[PDB]
Amino acid sequence: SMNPPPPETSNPNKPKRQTNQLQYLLRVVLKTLWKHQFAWPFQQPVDAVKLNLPDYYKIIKTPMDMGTIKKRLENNYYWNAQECIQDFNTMFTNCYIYNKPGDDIVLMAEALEKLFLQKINELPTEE
Ligand SMILES: CC[C@@H]1C(=O)N(C)c2cnc(Nc3ccc(C(=O)NC4CCN(C)CC4)cc3OC)nc2N1C1CCCC1
Repeated sequence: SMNPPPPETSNPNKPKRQTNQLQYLLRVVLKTLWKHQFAWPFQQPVDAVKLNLPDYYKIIKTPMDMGTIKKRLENNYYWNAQECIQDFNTMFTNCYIYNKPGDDIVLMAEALEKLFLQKINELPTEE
């Protein structure tokens, strides 16, 4: 309140490469998390105006969400799987910083994180 613009998702200046890890992150990791029962609050940027939380972007200076992550993968924005994994981690950490521990939103993030960590453990060897 006001809302910032959403995170950048494309840069045609950035070099691009398709790898088996980035593919997996899109087609497996993002897809499985997106479809989870608890995914819906994490599918787009926090609208702090709509939610009437004017402090949200006073506290969270590195917002991230799965809608942004989806687009960055589509746009070949990431050179490395680690860049993408960091964005997921940022999304979770933001939720943990902003919200009271144990609140339902935190439990929802925790569940998605547990699933994300399981999929990351199965990240294919770079080929
Ligand atoms: C930004 C803080 C935190 C967070 O970290 N994320 C990511 C977040 C992302 N998106 C949402 N979204 C919504 C949250 C609540 C509602 C909603 O309609 N709540 C009803 C209000 C009336 N009540 C009788 C029934 C419940 C709708 C939402 O989006 C349309 N909430 C989030 N929260 C929550 C904000 C309030 C709890 C914590």
